[PDB]
Amino acid sequence: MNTVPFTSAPIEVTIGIDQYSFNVKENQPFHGIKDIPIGHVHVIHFQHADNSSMRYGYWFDCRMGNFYIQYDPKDGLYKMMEERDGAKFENIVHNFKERQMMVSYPKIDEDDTWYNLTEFVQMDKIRKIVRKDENQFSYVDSSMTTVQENELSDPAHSLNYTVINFKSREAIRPGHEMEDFLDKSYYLNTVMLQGIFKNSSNYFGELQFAFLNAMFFGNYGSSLQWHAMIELICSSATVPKHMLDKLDEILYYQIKTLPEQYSDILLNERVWNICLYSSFQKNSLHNTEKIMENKYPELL
Amino acid sequence: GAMNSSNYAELFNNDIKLFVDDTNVYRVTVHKTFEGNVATKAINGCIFTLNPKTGHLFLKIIHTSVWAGQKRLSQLAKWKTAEEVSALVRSLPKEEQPKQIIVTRKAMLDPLEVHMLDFPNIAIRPTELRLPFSAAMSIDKLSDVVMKATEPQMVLFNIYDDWLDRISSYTAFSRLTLLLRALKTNEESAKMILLSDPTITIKSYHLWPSFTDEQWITIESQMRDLILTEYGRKYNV
Repeated sequence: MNTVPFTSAPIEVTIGIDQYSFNVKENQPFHGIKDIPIGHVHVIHFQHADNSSMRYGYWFDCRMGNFYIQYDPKDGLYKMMEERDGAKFENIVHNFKERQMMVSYPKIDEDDTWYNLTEFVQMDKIRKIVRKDENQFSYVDSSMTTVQENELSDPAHSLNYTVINFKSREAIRPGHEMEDFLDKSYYLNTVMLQGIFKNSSNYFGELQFAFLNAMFFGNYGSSLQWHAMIELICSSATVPKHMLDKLDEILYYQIKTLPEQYSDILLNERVWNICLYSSFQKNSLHNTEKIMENKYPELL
Repeated sequence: GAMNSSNYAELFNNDIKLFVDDTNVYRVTVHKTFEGNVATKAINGCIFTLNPKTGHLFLKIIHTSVWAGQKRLSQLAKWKTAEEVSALVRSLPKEEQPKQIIVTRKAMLDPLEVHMLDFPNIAIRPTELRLPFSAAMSIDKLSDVVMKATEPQMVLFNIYDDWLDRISSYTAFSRLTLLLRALKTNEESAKMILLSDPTITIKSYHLWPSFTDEQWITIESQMRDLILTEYGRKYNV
């Protein structure tokens, strides 16, 4: 089990670690988070008490280095940083642990929620969507725009999600206009899966990452990507059995985890009604349809 | 975006544009079968593609053979309309290609947009105007060429005959829409009004009678009165 120590907490902030969150008061003797499960990506995220504007955070994997948080009073945020000196790091953590100034990643043993939300999400793929090659960890926030959002303004601070556009030459083969528009199977199976993602694992990884950025940061562009990647599958008449079965499980845990009070802004009525009731796959998402109907029957 | 009453004059400016109407593409007669079920028999159709400035009408006849062994024909009809409009634009020289295509029904937007991906600089627009282009098949010579077709065929007309020699395209368009609105409301009455005086004829190379300026004013008045009469019937007002 791994640790993200904090230098200090000089400003009152709500700290997220994955699906958990703790309020820390201005100058509270908080020195970090211990017992973080090895084997998954994690996100550590922040909402300042005095300006709830810009939720922001860091995607990281503790197998890839020793990471700590330090408040920068110039840029006014909690920053992730890598400690290259292994012995210094182990010694900082040991001191804070012995003084019990660290909160415990509060994982329930039966609870597979985080695994289920990050099953296909890999740090290497995150670092290609969020480009900042000098760091092993990835910054995301509320206001960052997607490559696609910018096409329709600072390129280095963009989310480089795969562009999906149902009315693009990429989506539509010459002479198969009606076929490809009403049945997106060629765009999903040849262009996206075989062409760009290489396999359904990379496709689900991006879909899951897009959801988590939508949920944790209210990132609007990430919400658009998650819906697009769902709609591309649901709008395809030909999808491998294993992908449909996996998709039902993925969306199930996403809907289960979503804050109940956020379904108004995070869920797109048109996409969900279309995916569950009208599409080719309207009968292939049993688990997802049962939770959506019991938890968000207003949306439908 | 959407074409309406406010931006009406734009139809007659010097930017090439076409109206597309798909209402006569897929046409059927509904009938009873021997077992007492209902069946449709398709008849020849047409795409109505009109330059409102010049009067140039590209009448693409849709032969019943294009439906043979196809399913969901009302859906296919929108895609076949978009395919044919796309083929017409590609067949025109660059300086003849439209800068805008206005569809008279919103269900045409996606099919036309997906067929015109190759022309990202051609704007595909809906309209809020209720245009009477459905009534094109009430023009005897257009109806005749559609029904006699034995294969797919493009026929070129000028729907304004020689009117632009004497009037503007604004006035020519207003005359055309009033004639078509009348034909659509009361075909029998409208056609009676247009042939009432047997001395006025339709030239072999024309669609409408050869009315003098004064006879057009009379005809236009009769068409307006026909439209109010019919209106004070549908609604009893």
